[PDB]
Amino acid sequence: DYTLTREIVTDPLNVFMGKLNDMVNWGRKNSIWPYNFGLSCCYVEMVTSFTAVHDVARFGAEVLRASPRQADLMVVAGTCFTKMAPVIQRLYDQMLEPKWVISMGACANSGGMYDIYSVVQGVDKFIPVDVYIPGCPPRPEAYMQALMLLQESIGKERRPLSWVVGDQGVYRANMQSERERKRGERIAVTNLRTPDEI
Amino acid sequence: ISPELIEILLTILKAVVILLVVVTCGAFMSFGERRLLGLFQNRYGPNRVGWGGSLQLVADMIKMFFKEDWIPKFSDRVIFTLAPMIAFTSLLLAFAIVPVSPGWVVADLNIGILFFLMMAGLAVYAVLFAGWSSNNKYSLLGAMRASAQTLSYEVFLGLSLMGVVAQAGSFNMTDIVNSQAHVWNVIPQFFGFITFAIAGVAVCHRHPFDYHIEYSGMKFGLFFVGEYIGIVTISALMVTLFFGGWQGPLLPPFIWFALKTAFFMMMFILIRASLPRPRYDQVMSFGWKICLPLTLINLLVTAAVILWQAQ
Amino acid sequence: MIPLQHGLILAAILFVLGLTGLVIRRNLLFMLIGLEIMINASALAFVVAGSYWGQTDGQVMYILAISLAAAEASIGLALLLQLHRRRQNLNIDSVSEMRG
Amino acid sequence: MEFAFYICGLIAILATLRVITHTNPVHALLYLIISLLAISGVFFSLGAYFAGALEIIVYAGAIMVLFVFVVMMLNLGGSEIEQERQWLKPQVWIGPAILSAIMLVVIVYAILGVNDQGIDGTPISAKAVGITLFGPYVLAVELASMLLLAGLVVAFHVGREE
Amino acid sequence: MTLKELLVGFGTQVRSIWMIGLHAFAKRETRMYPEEPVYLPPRYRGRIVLTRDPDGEERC
Amino acid sequence: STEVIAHHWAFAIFLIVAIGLCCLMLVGGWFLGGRARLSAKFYLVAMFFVIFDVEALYLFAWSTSIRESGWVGFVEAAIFIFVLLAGLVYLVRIGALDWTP
Ligand SMILES: CCCCCCCCCCCCCCCCCC(=O)OC[C@H](COP(=O)(O)OCCN)OC(=O)CCCCCCCCCCCCCCCCC
Ligand SMILES: CCCCCCCCCCCCCCCCCC(=O)OC[C@H](COP(=O)(O)OCCN)OC(=O)CCCCCCCCCCCCCCCCC
Ligand SMILES: CCCCCCCCCCCCCCCCCC(=O)OC[C@H](COP(=O)(O)OCCN)OC(=O)CCCCCCCCCCCCCCCCC
Ligand SMILES: CCCCCCCCCCCCCCCCCC(=O)OC[C@H](COP(=O)(O)OCCN)OC(=O)CCCCCCCCCCCCCCCCC
Ligand SMILES: CCCCCCCCCCCCCCCCCC(=O)OC[C@H](COP(=O)(O)OCCN)OC(=O)CCCCCCCCCCCCCCCCC
Ligand SMILES: CCCCCCCCCCCCCCCCCCCC
Ligand SMILES: CCCCCCCCCCCCCCCCCCCC
Ligand code: SF4
Repeated sequence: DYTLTREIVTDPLNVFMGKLNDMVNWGRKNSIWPYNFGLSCCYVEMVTSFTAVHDVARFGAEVLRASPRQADLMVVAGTCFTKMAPVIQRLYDQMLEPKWVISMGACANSGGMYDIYSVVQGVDKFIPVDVYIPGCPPRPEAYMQALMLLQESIGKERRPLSWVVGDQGVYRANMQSERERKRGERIAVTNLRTPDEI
Repeated sequence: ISPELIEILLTILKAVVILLVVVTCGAFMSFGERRLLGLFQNRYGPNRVGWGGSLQLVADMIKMFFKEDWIPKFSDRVIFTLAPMIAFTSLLLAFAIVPVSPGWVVADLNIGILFFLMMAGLAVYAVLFAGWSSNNKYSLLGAMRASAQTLSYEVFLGLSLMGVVAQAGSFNMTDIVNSQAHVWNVIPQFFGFITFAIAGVAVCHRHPFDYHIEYSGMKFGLFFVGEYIGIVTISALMVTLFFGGWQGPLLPPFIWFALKTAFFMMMFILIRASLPRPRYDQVMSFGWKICLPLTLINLLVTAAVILWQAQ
Repeated sequence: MIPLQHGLILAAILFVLGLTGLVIRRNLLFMLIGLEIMINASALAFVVAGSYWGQTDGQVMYILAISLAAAEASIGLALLLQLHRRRQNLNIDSVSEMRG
Repeated sequence: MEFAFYICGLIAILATLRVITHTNPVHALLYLIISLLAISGVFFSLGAYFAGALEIIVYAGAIMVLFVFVVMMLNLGGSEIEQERQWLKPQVWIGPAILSAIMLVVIVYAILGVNDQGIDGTPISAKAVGITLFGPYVLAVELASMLLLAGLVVAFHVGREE
Repeated sequence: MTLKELLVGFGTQVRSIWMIGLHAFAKRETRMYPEEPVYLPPRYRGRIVLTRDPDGEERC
Repeated sequence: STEVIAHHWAFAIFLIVAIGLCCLMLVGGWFLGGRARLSAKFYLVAMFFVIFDVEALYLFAWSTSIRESGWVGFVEAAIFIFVLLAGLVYLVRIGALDWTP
C-alpha cells in the first residue's frame, strides 16, 4: 500500500539496495532542516519549540535555514493570506527534492477560524502537505510530535538513490491514521482531573 | 624494501593521518559547536541520533550527499563549483604547516607562516567567487561587504604575526615553537596575540564578524566543513605561535597541543555565544584605526627590545 | 641544472603575450590585465637573473617591481572607475579627442 | 625541481594565452590567477622562496583581489564588447601577432647567445633578502614607501565618489 | 575611538563571556519530550471528547 | 637526502589527497540523489589593503632579520613605519577610511 508520484501500488523492495535505501532514509529523517518562515502566531510557537525548554535540537532539526535551497522541510506555521500564497508557492518551488511539508495550526490546515475574503482556506489547496497539526496554536511539543510523525513517515518511503539508474518514481508509504491507531486508548479514558484543581 | 623507502612511506602515512584527523575534527567540531551551543544555552543539543548524538554528523552527511545537486540556470557553473573547493582547500593547506608534535609535521617549510598568508588570500578569493557566481544581487552585495571585512583584517594578520617572527628570527614553524622553550609568546607578544585572534576570527567569517543562500547540497556542506577546518587551523596556529604548541611540563606533546587547541575551539564557540554583532562601519574602523597601528607599534617595540637584549 | 636561457625565454614569452593582450583588446580592463602580465614577466625575468647569479638582488628588484605593479594597478583601476562613471563604457576608442 | 619548473612554466604560458583571448572578465582573471600561481611555482623551483611567497601573497592575493573587486563593482556581464568579438577576427589580431612573434624571435636570439652555467636552484631565504633590503638597499625601501604613498594618494583622489 | 571606551567595552565583553560560561555550568532547563511526558493542567484545552453519565449512557 | 625528500613526498601526497577528497565529495554530491553598481568605498578599501599589504611585505622582510641588521636597520624601519602611520593618519583624518560620511 504505497503511492507513486512522478497510484496505489505495493512495496517495490537486491537485499543490499534495501539496506542502502534504509540508510538513506535514516540519514534523511535524522537530519531535517526546516525553513525559517515567519507567518503568524504558529511560528511563535515553532520558535518556542526551538528554544532551550523544549530543544528540538535533540532531534537534529535546529538548523533553521533562511534560504529555501538549503532547507528540506517547509513548516507552514501561520495563515495563508491571499497576498502571501504566491510567496509560499515560490518558496516551495525554490526548495529541492526531497522536501516535506508540515501544516501547523488550523489556519494552515483549513483556514481555521478565518473563513474570510483575504485568507486561503488551507495550504493544501496549492501545496502537498505531509503532516497536519491541529491547534490554534499547537503547543511546541505538538510540533515535535508532528516532527516525529514526519520522521517515521520518511523512514519507510522509497526514493531513487541516484538519478542515472533505477526507478525515478517517488514512493510514499500510506501510513495508518493516528486517529484510528489511538482510538484504542482514547475511548478507554474514563476519568479526568476536575478543572477546579491546579 | 629499503630503510629510505620505509621512512618515505612512514612520512607519507603520517601526513595522510594528519589530514584525515583535521578533516574529521572539522566535521565533528561542527557537531561539537552544536553541542557546545546547547551546553552554553542551558539545553542538550543533538543527543538522539546514536549515543549522545555521535551519529548526527553521519545523518547530515547522508542528507547532503543524497540531496538534489542544484546549479542556477543563469549562473557560471565553473566558478560556482570552484568556490567551495577553494574555501575547503585553502585553509586545509594552511593547516598543512602546523607542527602537532616533534616529528609529526607535513611540510617543514622555510616560509611557514607566509604559506598561511597565501592560503588566507586564497580564502578571500573563495568568498569573492561564491558571491559573484550566484547571479544574485543579495549574495553579490553580501560578498562585497564580507570581502571588504576580510581585507580590512588581512591588512594586519601578518603584521600581528611579525612580533612572533621577529622574536624567533625565522619563518619556520618548528623554530617558532622552539623559541618558546622557556616562556610562551602570549606573554611578550600579548598585543600581537589579541590582534591575531581578532584577525583570525574576522578572516574565518566567524561571530561576531559574520552569500551562502544560493548554495545547497554538497557545496553548502563543503563550505561549512571548510569554515570549521579554518577554525581548527587558526586555533592550531595560535597554539603554535603564542602557546608553545607541543611543549609542556608533564603531559605528552600531543596531549598539550590538543588540549590547547580544543580550549581555543571552545573559546571560538563561547565568543559566538556571548558577543553581539557590531555594525559594519565600527568593525572596519576598528580594523583600520586601532589594530593596524597597534601591530606596527608592537613590531617596533619588539624590535627595540630584541636589539637591546642582544649583548 | 635549469638553464638560465630557458627561464629568460619563458619570461620573454610571457612579456610578449602580455604586450599582445595589451594591444589587441580595446577594453581598458584587459589592457590593465596585459600591463600586469608584462610587469610580472619582467619581474620573473629579474628573479631568474638573480637566481642564476646566486644573489638577493633579483628578489629585491622583484619586490620593487611588484610595489610598482600594485600602485600602477591602483591608479589604473581608479582611472577605469572614473571612465566608467563619466562615460559608462570602457572602450578607449571613444577616448580619442586629442589628435593631430 | 626541473620537471616542476617546466610544468609550471607551461601552465603559466597556457593560462596567459587563455587570458589574452578570453571574453569573460572573471574567467580571464581566474586564468591569470592560475598563471600567477604557476609563476610562483616557477619561483619556488628556482630557490627564490620569498619571491614566490610574495607572488601568492601580493600578486595573486592582493592586486587581483582588487581586480575582481573592480570587476564585480562594474557588474561586467559582457556588454557592447562581447557582442562584438572584434579581437577574434583575423584583421585585428594577426598584425600584433606578427609584431609580438618578431619581438619574441629577436629576444630569443639574443637570449640564446649568453654564457649559461645553469641555475643550481639553491634556496635564497627571505632572511638574506631582508638583510640586503635594509643594508645596501635602504634608500630603495624608503623611496618605495614614498612611491606607494604617492600611488595611494593618487588612487584616492581619482577614485572618489562625490 | 576613546581608550576609556575601548577598555570599558573589552571589560564588558569579558563579563558577557563569563556570564555565558556560568550559564554552561548551570542546570539544564530542557523538558525531554517525548521520554518525559508533558504535564498538562486539568483544564487544559486539547482534544475534544464526548462523555457519559455515571449510569454509562452518553450525556449528549 | 632522505628526510627532505620524504617530507616533500608527504606534502605532495597531502595536496593530492586533499584535492581528491574535495573532488570526490563534489562528485558524490552530484551523482547521488534524485532530481525533480556599487559605491567607490569597496574599491578604496581594497586599494588601501593592497598598498598597506606591500608595505607589510617590506616589514615581513625586515622582521625575519632584525638581529643581523642592528640598530641601523631599526632606525630605517622606524622611518618606514613612521611614514606608514603618517599615511594612515592622513587616510583616517580625511574620511577615506570612514565607511559612513
Ligand atoms: C583545484 C585545484 C587547483 C590546483 C591545486 C594544486 C595542484 C597540484 C598539487 C600537488 C603539487 C605537488 C606538491 C607540491 C610540491 C611539494 C614540494 C615543495 O613545494 O618543495 C619546495 C619547497 C620545499 O621547501 P623545504 O624543503 O622546506 O626547503 C629545504 C630546501 N628544499 O616548498 C615550497 O616552496 C612550498 C611552497 C609552495 C607550496 C604550494 C602549495 C599549493 C599552492 C596552490 C594551491 C591552490 C589552491 C586551489 C586554487 C585556488 C584559487 C586559484
Ligand atoms: C597613545 C599613542 C600610542 C601609544 C602606544 C600604543 C600601543 C602600544 C603597544 C605596545 C606593544 C609592546 C610589545 C612589547 C614586546 C617586548 C617583549 C619582547 O619582544 O621581548 C623579546 C624577548 C625574547 O627575545 P630573545 O631574548 O631574543 O629570545 C627569543 C629566542 N630566540 O622576550 C623576553 O625576554 C620576555 C619578555 C616578557 C615581557 C612581558 C611584559 C611586557 C609585554 C606584555 C605587556 C602586557 C600588557 C597587558 C595590558 C596592559 C594594559 C593595556
Ligand atoms: C600531473 C599533470 C598535471 C596536473 C595539473 C597541474 C598540477 C601542478 C603541477 C606543477 C606543480 C607541481 C610539480 C610537482 C612537484 C613535486 C615536488 C618536487 O618535485 O619537488 C622538487 C623541488 C623541491 O625543492 P628542492 O629542495 O630543490 O628539491 C631537490 C631535491 N633535493 O620543488 C621545488 O623546488 C618547487 C616545486 C614547485 C612549487 C610548488 C608547487 C606549485 C604548484 C603551482 C600550481 C599552479 C596552478 C596549477 C593549475 C593546473 C590546472 C590549470
Ligand atoms: C582561535 C581563534 C579564536 C580565539 C577566540 C578568543 C578571541 C576572540 C576575539 C574576538 C574579537 C572580537 C572583536 C570585536 C570588535 C568590535 C569593535 C567595534 O565595533 O566596537 C564598537 C563599539 C562601540 O563603538 P562606538 O564608537 O561607541 O560606537 C557608537 C555607535 N553608536 O566599541 C566598543 O564596544 C569598545 C570595545 C571594542 C572591542 C574591544 C576588543 C574586544 C575583543 C573581544 C573580547 C575578547 C575577550 C577575551 C576573549 C578570550 C581571548 C583568548
Ligand atoms: C585591541 C584591543 C585593545 C584593548 C584591550 C587590551 C588588552 C586588555 C588590557 C586590560 C583591559 C582592562 C579593561 C578595564 C577593566 C575594568 C573596567 C571594566 O570592566 O569596565 C566595564 C564595566 C563598567 O561597569 P558598568 O558597565 O558601568 O556597570 C556598573 C557596575 N557598577 O565593568 C564591568 O563590566 C565589570 C568588570 C568586568 C571585568 C572584566 C575583566 C577585566 C580584566 C581583563 C583582563 C584580561 C582578560 C583576558 C581574557 C580572559 C578570559 C579568557
Ligand atoms: C586538532 C588536532 C589535529 C591533529 C592532527 C594530527 C594527528 C596525528 C596523529 C598522531 C598520533 C600519535 C602522535 C605521536 C605520539 C605521541 C602521542 C601519543 C598518544 C596519542
Ligand atoms: C581605430 C584605430 C585602430 C588602431 C589600431 C592599430 C593597430 C596597429 C597594428 C600594427 C601592425 C604592425 C604589423 C607589423 C609591421 C611590420 C613590422 C614592424 C615595422 C618594421
Ligand atoms: S491557527 Fe491560530 S495560532 Fe496558528 S496562525 Fe492561525 S490564528 Fe494564529
